[PDB]
Amino acid sequence: SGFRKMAFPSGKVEGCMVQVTCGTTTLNGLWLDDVVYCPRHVICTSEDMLNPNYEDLLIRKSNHNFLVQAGNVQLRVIGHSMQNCVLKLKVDTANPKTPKYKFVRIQPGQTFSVLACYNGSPSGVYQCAMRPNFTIKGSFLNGSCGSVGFNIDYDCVSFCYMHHMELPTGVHAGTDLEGNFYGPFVDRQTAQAAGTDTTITVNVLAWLYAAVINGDRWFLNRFTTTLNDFNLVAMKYNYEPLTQDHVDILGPLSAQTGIAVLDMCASLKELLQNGMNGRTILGSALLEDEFTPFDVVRQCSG
Amino acid sequence: SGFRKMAFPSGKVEGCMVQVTCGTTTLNGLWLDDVVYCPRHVIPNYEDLLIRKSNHNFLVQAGNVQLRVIGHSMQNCVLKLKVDTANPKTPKYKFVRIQPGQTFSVLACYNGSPSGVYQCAMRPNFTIKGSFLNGSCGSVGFNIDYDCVSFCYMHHMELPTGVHAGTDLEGNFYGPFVDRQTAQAAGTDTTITVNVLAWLYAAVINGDRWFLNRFTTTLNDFNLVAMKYNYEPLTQDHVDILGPLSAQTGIAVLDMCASLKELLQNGMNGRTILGSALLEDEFTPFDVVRQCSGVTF
Ligand SMILES: CN1CCc2ccc(Cl)cc2[C@@H]1C(=O)Nc1cncc2ccccc12
Ligand SMILES: [Cl-]
Repeated sequence: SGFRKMAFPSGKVEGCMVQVTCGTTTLNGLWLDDVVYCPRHVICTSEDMLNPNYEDLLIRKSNHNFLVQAGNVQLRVIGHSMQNCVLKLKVDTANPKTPKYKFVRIQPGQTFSVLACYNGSPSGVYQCAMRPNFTIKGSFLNGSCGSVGFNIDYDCVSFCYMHHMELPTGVHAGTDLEGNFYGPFVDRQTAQAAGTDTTITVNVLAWLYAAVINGDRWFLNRFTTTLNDFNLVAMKYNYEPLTQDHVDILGPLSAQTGIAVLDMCASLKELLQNGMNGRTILGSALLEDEFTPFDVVRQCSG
Repeated sequence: SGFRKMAFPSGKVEGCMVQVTCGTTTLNGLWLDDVVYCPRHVIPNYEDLLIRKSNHNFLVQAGNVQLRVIGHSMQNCVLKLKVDTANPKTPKYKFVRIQPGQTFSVLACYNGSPSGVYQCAMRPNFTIKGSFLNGSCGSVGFNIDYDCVSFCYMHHMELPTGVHAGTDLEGNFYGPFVDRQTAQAAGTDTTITVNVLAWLYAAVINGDRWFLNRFTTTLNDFNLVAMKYNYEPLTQDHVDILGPLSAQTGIAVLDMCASLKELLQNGMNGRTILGSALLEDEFTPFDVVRQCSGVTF
């Protein structure tokens, strides 16, 4: 029993965290095999942040301009290339701690663990979700650039996020490990704003199923709903539209608890109308949306 | 910016997780140097049950490597299994017993394999509100102090309310619990007052000031109110511990206490503090400083 916000064990990722210095800028890199991946904004100066030409800045750099530190060991850069917003630094040593890994691009609503690092040193691990507006609500200070998001399903680390910047609202923007940003963001100091955030409906329903599995049924009702009627109500509370794919994804949890997805949708509709009335669901007074259907099954079974 | 429930990097502890099998029971062990520590319930008169066991009855597995047991001893509710091989991945470590209100990271394991890491606090009732299924017994709680892992918890059991009970690494239980299937209940829980205040300072640091007021309070008046809401008494030591956060935000500890006093009597009124509609009590004053300054391990 119990439901906690749970992160994947960070060990396999800690073994890949290095410090990358270019000029005055110092951030984190991901050392996998003989490549160190880091945000390309490490090559930017003070006046090269509003409108930087990264191809122009990178052509002026040599291998010895990039200082890479793995613990107390200075790694030798033997090549450099840029792939979208990520800088790939070829090094003369393959990381012996390189785990089995994949580069995966995630969709909004997906969750992942973040190993927050400063100067190539891991300081903390937390779980978070890709928000529907493509931002993440992380805990990041200056120097956290290059910190990574991942999932460790089985023995393979799926890298899905590299932290790049903080938006004016305190939310964070970054890229997949191929340098492609999530959302309409660019790696420049220009006026950028996160789109209006919405609640990840499929995740709230999954978390309501997790509560049913843990013996919490106070919120259940005798009603069901059509998918269209649920979406008309959900939209009014800034909830993401629930698609047929989401209903199908919730199938195993529906079978395990005996509560049809559209029946749980009716509980959610009612919670949205009434609030909690001093009650909590899984120790929370708000509807939690950062647990996917896959997370609920994993935590409530193995 | 941002405030998350953050755990210590679990890497140093992952290298120590092994699987311990005795008869039909399989749980986790902590392999430090040439000793594997695990709950004694893996084997009730525990001295009588242990005297009937031989070294070869305990199967210890480190990944796909069987560790041979060369000795066994019991220290309170922990079984110490002497192994032939010293763990090469043994970090710098200490065994520390924590106080209720202190936080730590839990590396949940099933069959000697780490599956998740989460942060939690030792409740004032000595239980942890964890997340554990069958096979999690032997999972450990820890803090990281520079490069030294302070082991503070070993998971033993789940109470009927879904909360958890365990011991320090010397086998001494946290709370009035015993390691057997019997009628055991967690005491009435209380809110960790010093941690709520620290989390209110973390909210101020993140730009959340709606709950601040012009008022202050005496420590005695605050404790008379806090006792009415099932909050732990705030001591002078707590006030002193909150000193750096008070200096950093310019809000005196007793001034923040009057904000907590108004929050207890009046509620949040549809508002949230750090994305929460409840007062969070599982972040200590040190956790807030560490997360709002950036300490690395
Ligand atoms: C240092 N510069 C600032 C401007 C800028 C502009 C564009 C880009 Cl692509 C990156 C940056 C980085 C940055 O945002 N760093 C940060 C990343 N995450 C949390 C931060 C918390 C506070 C301060 C900076 C943070
Ligand atoms: Cl995805």
